[PDB]
Amino acid sequence: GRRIRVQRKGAGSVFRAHVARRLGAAANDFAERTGSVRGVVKAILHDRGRGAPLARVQFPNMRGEGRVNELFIAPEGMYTGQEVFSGNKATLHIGNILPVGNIPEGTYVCNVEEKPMDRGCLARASGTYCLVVAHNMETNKTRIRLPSGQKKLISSKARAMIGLVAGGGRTDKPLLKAGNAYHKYKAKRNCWPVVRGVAMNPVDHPHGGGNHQHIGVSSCVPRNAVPGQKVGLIAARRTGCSG
Amino acid sequence: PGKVFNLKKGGAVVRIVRKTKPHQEFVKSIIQECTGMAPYEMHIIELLRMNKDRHALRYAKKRLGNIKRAKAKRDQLSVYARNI
Amino acid sequence: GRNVAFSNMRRYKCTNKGPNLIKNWFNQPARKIRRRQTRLQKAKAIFPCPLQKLRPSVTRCSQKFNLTQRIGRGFTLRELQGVGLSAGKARQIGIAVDPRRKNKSEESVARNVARLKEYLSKVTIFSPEEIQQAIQHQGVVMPVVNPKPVITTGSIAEAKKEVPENLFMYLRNARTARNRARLAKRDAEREAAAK
Amino acid sequence: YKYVQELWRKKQSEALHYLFRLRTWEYRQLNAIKRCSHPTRPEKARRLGYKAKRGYVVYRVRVRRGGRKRQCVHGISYGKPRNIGIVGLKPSRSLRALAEQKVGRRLPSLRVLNSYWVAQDGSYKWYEVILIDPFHPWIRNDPKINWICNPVMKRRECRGLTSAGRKARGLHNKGIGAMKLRPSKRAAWKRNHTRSLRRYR
Amino acid sequence: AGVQCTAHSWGPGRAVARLPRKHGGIGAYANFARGGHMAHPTTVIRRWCRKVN
RNA sequence: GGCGGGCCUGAGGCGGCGGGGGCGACGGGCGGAACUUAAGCAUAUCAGUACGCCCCGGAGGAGAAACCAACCGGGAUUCCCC
RNA sequence: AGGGCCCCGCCCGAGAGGGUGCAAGCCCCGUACGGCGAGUAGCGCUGCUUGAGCGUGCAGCGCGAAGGGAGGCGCGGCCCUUCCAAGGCUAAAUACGCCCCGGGACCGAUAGCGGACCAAGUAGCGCGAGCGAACGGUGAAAA
RNA sequence: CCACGCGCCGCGGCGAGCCCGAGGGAGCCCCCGCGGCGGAGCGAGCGCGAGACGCCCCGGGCCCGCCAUGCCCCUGCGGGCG
RNA sequence: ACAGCGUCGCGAGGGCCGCACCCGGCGCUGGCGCGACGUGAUUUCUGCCCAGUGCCACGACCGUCACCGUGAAGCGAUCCGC
Repeated sequence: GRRIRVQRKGAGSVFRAHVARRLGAAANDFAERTGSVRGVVKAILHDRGRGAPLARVQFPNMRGEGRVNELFIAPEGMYTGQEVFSGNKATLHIGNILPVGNIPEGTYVCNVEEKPMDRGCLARASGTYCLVVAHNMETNKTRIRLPSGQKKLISSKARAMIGLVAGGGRTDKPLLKAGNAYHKYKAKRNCWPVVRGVAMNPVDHPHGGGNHQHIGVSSCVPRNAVPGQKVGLIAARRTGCSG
Repeated sequence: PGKVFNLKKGGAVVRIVRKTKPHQEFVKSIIQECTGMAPYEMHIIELLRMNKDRHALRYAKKRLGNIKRAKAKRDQLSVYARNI
Repeated sequence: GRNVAFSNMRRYKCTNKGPNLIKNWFNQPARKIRRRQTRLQKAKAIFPCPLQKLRPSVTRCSQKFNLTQRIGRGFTLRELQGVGLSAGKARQIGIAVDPRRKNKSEESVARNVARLKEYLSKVTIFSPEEIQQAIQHQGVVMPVVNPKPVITTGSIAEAKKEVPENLFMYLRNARTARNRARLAKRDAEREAAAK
Repeated sequence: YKYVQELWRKKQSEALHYLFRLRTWEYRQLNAIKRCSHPTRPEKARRLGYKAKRGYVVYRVRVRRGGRKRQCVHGISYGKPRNIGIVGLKPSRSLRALAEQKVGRRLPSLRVLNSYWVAQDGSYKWYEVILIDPFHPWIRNDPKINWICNPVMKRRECRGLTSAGRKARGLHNKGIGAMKLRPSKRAAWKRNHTRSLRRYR
Repeated sequence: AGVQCTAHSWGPGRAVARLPRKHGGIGAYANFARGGHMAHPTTVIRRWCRKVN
């Protein structure tokens, strides 16, 4: 037999991310730890692959000279020229970044750092928001409702933008034609078209081929399966469409 | 058999020719008060003090190597538990 | 096939590849000529001196050959006291010295002490014409000859006091003694358990 | 140094365990092949054959503590069933030898003498090698060590002619059990497995 | 002798005889073929020396 | 607080002096097959072989006993005959 | 064209050979002949190896001595015989190509090296790693 | 075809012997030259250890071991004789 | 193949692959996301069955099932246990 498609995808050859012409990547300094750093939203631009609009904002170079440009997935409501403020004393508005503990209960968040000064981690996708819900002053950990709905505990000094990311409703649009997928996947990595494994001859895929094209033994594959064995639904608690 | 059987062996006369270096012991005592005991040994000295010596000849053979060198480790260690 | 005793040969290894394990002796005449010239050049380097050196007389090792004598590595320091010489002096007079060798018998020291005495008597030491006409020893110095055996013509009656009558029984009694006594411990031990 | 040989014999002692705890920590936060200003253990250096003469350099090489993993790709050895092993093979040569070979490659100009042991951590062992500069006038004009500048002794450690080599080849064992490895492991087999075909036969 | 050639048999269905054939299709490495290794080569191992008592 | 003086670890640069690569052999250290043989085939066998890798030298390796033996004993190594 | 025959001789410490226009000791070159000892040993558990078998040598990890090793069946107790591991050096006798020299009861151009040829690892062929041929003779003199 | 084991058969030398072993000899086809193998078996081993006959062959008879058995004994789980 | 339709894992101290190791891809990504699967635009729908075989449990520890550890023993290997 041969290494299946998932196995080859590890190499990074022909399956790498097409990150060219991308705008770029989207620090708790002392001045922003003590207070708040003012900024202006110079422009909002379209990144390749990322559905959400990014934004370039410039803040004074606290280090000593110049204006330092930043790139931030932008929340819905941004205006070029917006007085974005990031810091502990930043007021509650869309675009501002303040430590999650400061955020009042329920205020939507985006770009929540998992740990303090992680420079961005959760809720950065199109039209995805988080919900600040419970603050415990003891360990200073505020539960946020992650987009998936699973609730995690985020340290109070971890910060995030206020609002929900723009691009909201991007998926609720039927693509209609194969071409519109080709051109979404051209921007992203080479994963489309996807050939089914029932289609492949027995040598290439474990589902394989037989005189009648079936998946053979149950699709469910155990969590402890070897890298070639994990081809069907993995660790499936339940299968089937239900209620 | 490991020798040929000669009822008389010895038509020829045979040869009759066949220590601690105590200064080193003085080197050892100076090191012993600077270093202390070994942690395996401290367990053997405790085992001798509270629970027999059969266990403290088994724990020796296991933590060291052979019985001859273990029975020795018992003697050197025995002095500390019994003396106090 | 038929009644062939089984071949004990070993199947040929690395025949056409790897290590060259076939070493035909086509140089046997050539090597003998090469060794002769080299030996002759060594002899010339010290014309008075012998090419080889006096070696100790040693009993051949193991019971099968332990009644004859062969030449060995060197004379022991105790055997050097017999000629009254130190190890370094012995090298000067052509005596090889095995300081490791231990005589293992007082009798061993004496055959060796005699051999050492002869070398010291035979040798002549020079520190011009005499060196030119000295004539060096050719061959191993004093090669030890094991004598052929003899018959000693002793007396029958005197020898009969030495051996017990029915000699076979005496030899057998001590041959089986370890086993016969062992049975006695097993036998006595069996009796002790009951009565 | 007798009072320094005995002090070390008690390595498990707290005194030297504190020292070792700091020494393993520093070697860890330091490079692989580091040149040592002095032999970290002088007595062991002198026993192996280190004098403080110009032309004698000490270098410490860290080796990974571990069991061998074969180079077979994708984890599979495509031969007969006996050969199918990849994760549990154990090195042929002692880590000591490995440290010397790594130091010898890093400095090919210098010659390797013997190596001592300096410290150990569950992840890596640190053996300290003693190397000699074969060209310094002092070394060439010193009767005792002149044998290192003989060109037969080039790359002692690549040809396993050191002590670690003499332990792996098993040369250290003498007598019954080494009879079949003395001329060399390979040569002894060669001499035994040869058809002489003597001419007069 | 004759072994200093790379010849592998062409195989049936090519019409030509199946003997080791060099890349050219030229016969090679056969006791008969031109330039082939002799069927059993002469070797020094022969005992040129008999023995007499 | 700062600023020199040694000791000690570490930097740059110069001077001299070495290293590298080449040999279809022999010699050392390695990593290491499989066809083959077992009339099949798994241990075995080929074979501590090819091949890969790194090393010297005119030789190399080895070598002065933590040796053999059990005797009316030998006594570093290597090579030969058996 | 004799280095052929036929009569006769000469030299040999040289009658090995090669050349010369036919078979040459004596036609030429030659040849014989001259001269100037501690993270160790051990032990346990694995792998690797050996003929070494309750283990030949090795290694990983754990654990680690002081009088300690060996004696070819283990394990304890008692002796004996023999040696000092955990540091080094050291000629000799041994091996062997390229390279040069001699001899072959060797092959004599489909043979013998792939390659006896004025230009063979060449002409060529293959992207490449690589593969790899064929081809000697006029005569005494080009007359 | 050639080497190398092994089984026979013929022949040559020598015969309770026999042997160009490796080597060494101003030595190469000449001299000198050890193991080996045979001369005794049998038993797992401790061990024990062959004679009585005959052209030859074949059989018979006994003798040596290994395996039981009886008896007698001396230097006794040992020796002898059946 | 495809648009659509479902199923499934996963909150980064994480999923899933590379990979002798050193460690790399998705990821210049973050659940409107990355992967793994089926089915194959719409219109209309999608019955019943968990026996078996898969899978899943901040579902427990019933029994069985290792190395270490630890008990009892034996001089000591070792063995019985827990």
